[PDB]
Amino acid sequence: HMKLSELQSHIKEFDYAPEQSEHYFFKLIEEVGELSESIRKGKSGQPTLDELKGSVAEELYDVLYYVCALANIHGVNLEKTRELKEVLNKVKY
Amino acid sequence: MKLSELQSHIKEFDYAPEQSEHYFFKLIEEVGELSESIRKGKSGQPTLDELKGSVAEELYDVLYYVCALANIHGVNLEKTRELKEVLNKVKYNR
Amino acid sequence: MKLSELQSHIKEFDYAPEQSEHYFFKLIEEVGELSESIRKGKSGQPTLDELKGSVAEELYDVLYYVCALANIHGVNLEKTRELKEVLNKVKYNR
Amino acid sequence: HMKLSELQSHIKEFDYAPEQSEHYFFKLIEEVGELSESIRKGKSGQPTLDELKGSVAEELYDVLYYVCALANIHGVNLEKTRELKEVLNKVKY
Ligand SMILES: [Mg+2]
Ligand SMILES: [Mg+2]
Ligand SMILES: [Mg+2]
Ligand SMILES: [Mg+2]
Repeated sequence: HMKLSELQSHIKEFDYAPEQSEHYFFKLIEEVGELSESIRKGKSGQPTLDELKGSVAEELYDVLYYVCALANIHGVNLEKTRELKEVLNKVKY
Repeated sequence: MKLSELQSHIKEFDYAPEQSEHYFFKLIEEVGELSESIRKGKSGQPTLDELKGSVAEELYDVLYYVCALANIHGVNLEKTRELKEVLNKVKYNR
Repeated sequence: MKLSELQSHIKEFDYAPEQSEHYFFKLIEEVGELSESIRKGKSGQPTLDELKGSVAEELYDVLYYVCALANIHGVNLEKTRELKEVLNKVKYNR
Repeated sequence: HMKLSELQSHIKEFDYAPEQSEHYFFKLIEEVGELSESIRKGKSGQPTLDELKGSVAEELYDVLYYVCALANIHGVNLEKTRELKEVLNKVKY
């Protein structure tokens, strides 16, 4: 099972255009829109390959893709961000 | 950090299946906060004192709600990731 | 086109107060379509054949759901616009 | 009561930076996020001046503001767009 840092870095291999940061933010919003549709239509559950198009699962995945792509573009390590949040959570507490 | 364990760990303390709209509202809220952080140029890997309101934090918060929504809608993100890579490959592989 | 009449005219054919989440989903859908139209640079005032998928059309569609949500949530956009201009003025006027 | 073209053009008078188109799109998303919060918290109805902050009304208004601001930035006449949509609707039909 893939690590989040591995997903980020695979994405960075084939989809990383630092001169076009805005692209990735536009894409995030597009996928959030597609997600909204898929939830509106109740396309829940875990699809098979054939059921994947337009499913909530696919759209959640596409949002995730752009979260990772934006992290690459903006010099963010998500796993390291989590650790720092843990530090803050522990003082809270 | 792995996708299934992350989803699952969040599910342990934040799972209210009777409140599915809540998770969608929250996603949109974090995406707006993300938008603000990008607009303000709060990029890079923040130190502890820079964390709050950083692009980094807001990306995490969006990720959090992606995982929380996946739990709510019966979705396994890891399985879905695998199917998405299979579909791409079947589309284009010789 | 005036804000109250626009809201009201939409209310005539599209008002389902039992389906308030519907209008919020639709807003987010149109905002995503707007995002695509801006990304693709489909700006300017389109002719009839350019209308579908133009930044112009998607801005209208977002506006539509803003008005539809206002109806749903008991909001008068015109009155609200007036109060917002009053508030700005009370904030800064000498 | 103000026309939509008057709202667009008032906004254009005090908030129009064509070299910063992206700003307006970021702002639209910010206000959509604030809107989401205000609906989540059920802050419906028509506020008075004192109740305006954080209300659904204010947030819907702020989204509208950015719809008009984006229309200015992207050379869009909303009223003219409506007329053209009417033409298309009438063929539909
Ligand atoms: Mg998609
Ligand atoms: Mg946040
Ligand atoms: Mg549309
Ligand atoms: Mg606001």
